[PDB]
Amino acid sequence: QNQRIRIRLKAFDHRLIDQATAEIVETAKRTGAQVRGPIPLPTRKERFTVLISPHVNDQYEIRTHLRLVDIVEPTEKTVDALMRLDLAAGVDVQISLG
Amino acid sequence: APKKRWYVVQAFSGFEGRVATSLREHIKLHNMEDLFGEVMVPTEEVVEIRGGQRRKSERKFFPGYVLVQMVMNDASWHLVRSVPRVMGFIGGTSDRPAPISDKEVDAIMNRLQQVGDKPRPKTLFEPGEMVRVNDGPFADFNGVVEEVDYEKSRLKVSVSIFGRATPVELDFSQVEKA
Amino acid sequence: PPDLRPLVPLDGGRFATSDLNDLYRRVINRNNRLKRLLDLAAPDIIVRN
Amino acid sequence: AARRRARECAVQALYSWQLSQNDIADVEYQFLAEQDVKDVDVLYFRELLAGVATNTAYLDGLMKPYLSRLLEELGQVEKAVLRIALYELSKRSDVPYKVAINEAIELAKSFGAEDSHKFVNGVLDKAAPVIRPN
Amino acid sequence: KPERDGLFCARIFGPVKDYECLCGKYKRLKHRGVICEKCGVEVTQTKVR
Amino acid sequence: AMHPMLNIAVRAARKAGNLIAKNYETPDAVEASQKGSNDFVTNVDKAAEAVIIDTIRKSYPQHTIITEESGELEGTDQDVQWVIDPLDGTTNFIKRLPHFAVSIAVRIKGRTEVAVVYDPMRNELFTATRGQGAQLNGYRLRGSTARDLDGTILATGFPFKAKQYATTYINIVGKLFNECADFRRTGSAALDLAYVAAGRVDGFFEIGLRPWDFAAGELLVREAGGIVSDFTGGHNYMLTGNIVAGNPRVVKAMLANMRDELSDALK
Ligand SMILES: [Mg+2]
Ligand SMILES: [Zn+2]
Repeated sequence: QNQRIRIRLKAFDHRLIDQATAEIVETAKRTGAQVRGPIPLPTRKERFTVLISPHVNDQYEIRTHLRLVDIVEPTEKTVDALMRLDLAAGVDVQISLG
Repeated sequence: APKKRWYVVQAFSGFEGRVATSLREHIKLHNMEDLFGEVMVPTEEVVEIRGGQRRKSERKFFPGYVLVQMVMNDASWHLVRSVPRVMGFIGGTSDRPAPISDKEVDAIMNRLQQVGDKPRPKTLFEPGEMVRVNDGPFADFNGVVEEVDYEKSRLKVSVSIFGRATPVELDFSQVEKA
Repeated sequence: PPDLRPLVPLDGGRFATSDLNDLYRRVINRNNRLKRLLDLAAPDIIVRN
Repeated sequence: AARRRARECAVQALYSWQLSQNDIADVEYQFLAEQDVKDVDVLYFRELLAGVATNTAYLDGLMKPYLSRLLEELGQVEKAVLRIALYELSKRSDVPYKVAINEAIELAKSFGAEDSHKFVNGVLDKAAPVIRPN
Repeated sequence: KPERDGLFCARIFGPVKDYECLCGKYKRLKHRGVICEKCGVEVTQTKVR
Repeated sequence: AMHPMLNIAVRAARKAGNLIAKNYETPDAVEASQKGSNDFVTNVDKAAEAVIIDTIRKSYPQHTIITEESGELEGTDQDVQWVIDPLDGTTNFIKRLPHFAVSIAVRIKGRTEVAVVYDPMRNELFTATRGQGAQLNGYRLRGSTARDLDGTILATGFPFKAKQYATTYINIVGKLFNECADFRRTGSAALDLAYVAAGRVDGFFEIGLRPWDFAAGELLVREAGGIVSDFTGGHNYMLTGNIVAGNPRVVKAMLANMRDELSDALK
């Protein structure tokens, strides 16, 4: 079927990014899906600020990592295991299909 | 220096095209091109590649009527009323029609520039409606469009993958109802 | 209500289209058309007629 | 820009390689398919693909007793970056200690985990013996 | 089937069959009173039409 | 299917209600911050408001929003308005009384188009959209079946912020109590209107209501078979904050009953 099942993955954590990426590419290479590279684009600075009850009148810039992995073989069991096998929170999982 | 204004005449349900044809033909008949400037039937071309109607679709600004650049005179009046299938002169009192205003012409022509410039697929989408997916990767799943795009045209749509809802960039070509 | 103006079929796809349904079709068609014109820049004489 | 930084132009490949575990030729294939990179001399692209030869283990075997921590715990990004930086001087012999290590420290800042450079530099003091005629 | 937003729309008037949702999500007298969510029609006796 | 704007609004309302409920179990953090004459605006109201506005901006960065706190935040497409009360009956919340709701309504070209109110405590979600009706967690809402004043239950709010009319109001109250069955005083005009839509009260009336409170209920009762009006049958209510609503016959009886007692200030 269609090719560009391309998942970008932003986060501020690292090791769970590795866990999720490894699990995802596992599902890919196990379900017959021809996985492309994770290809982690350069880690980016991302601005925070303390938007809580502040100090009376604390990360503010973080290295958000980006894993831009691509899967080009959507079998049935691919989408099956994908929607089945879950991912940790704290990750931006804006994906693209095309 | 007789300036031919712009008038409107009622056509019928499904006759407008041949009405405009016959009008130009009768103009040529009486050779009265000087009295009849141009017969305008504005239309629209909404383009969708699938979903029944495919690769194009033809809408009109408003049916039942035809726009002319006639000049007012009883001769021209009967020349338009001596045609196969029309109603009277849409306007004020009959036998004394009301030419449409110039601002009307200008606005309608801006409309025509807009429509003919960009082929704009109508039956558009609204952020917040739910819709399924008829595409291989997400066959018969259903999520909600969180953002609609036109140039990119890739339907930012939140759907349920691996528990957590997430956006997806599937194109118009695979959307379900609405 | 839909009951009091029923659309009873025939042996085939032939339905007894009660006049009420047809008049309602006509008027609702005019209404939809007129509204669609109202949002679409409304040429004055046309919306009048 | 082109010659040296070439490394960090395709460490991705390495990463993806060390994650994909497929044919390195197809790895570079999909990588060059991903984008047209011009900050890399294609000879260094061939070097990076040559960076598969088994001495990879050996170069981490180079520091295998010279390790502050375990190997798998070193992230795949650090794994790949350090492995290719040592593939420069453990099997390829491209440049001396200072040059290649300035490379390995400067061209992992857009990939490290906010502290990677301190540990890679503290453990890479093994790069001094590997080219002792520094 | 009665067309949605039409002169016989079950959603706007009522279920065509007694205590039976239009989309077939309910066919039991118990579930009387809950609108559906696939066609969105109340489940009552057809008399309400 | 479903109405889109309705859907995004109900998502916003769900998030807001969950936030309010989560904060409801720590009364040591939410303080009493008064604004006018006994109209508290706690920080939790601000947080819920911000959450709702954020959730909306995702799907309509161009729609002008209205809020009792932030006044009127203009949008690049101001033909459609979003009226919000992140909390109704702030007093009922500060006393930790578990009866309140968040209200979100969307007007198009001035005419109200969709409305939702959400009570997190009882977990009730009154939705309403014009041309489709009103629903309570999946049940249609045809209001009270009352057709007189006997046996009728009248929900109401008191002008405890416009106390000058108190006597007047109380006056009419007495008159009403001579014909109705019993009163109800809950403290949240949105929820009272909702109850009118659910027939749980045979009618409702109030004086001195902000335009951003009934906007989520007036459409509710309208698509709930009921009707609203000013104290005289007109439509100046949207400016007078004087509402009377209920099923039509009861509204007629109430208006004919109240027209005499009414102080000509409200007329
Ligand atoms: Mg409020
Ligand atoms: Zn159904």
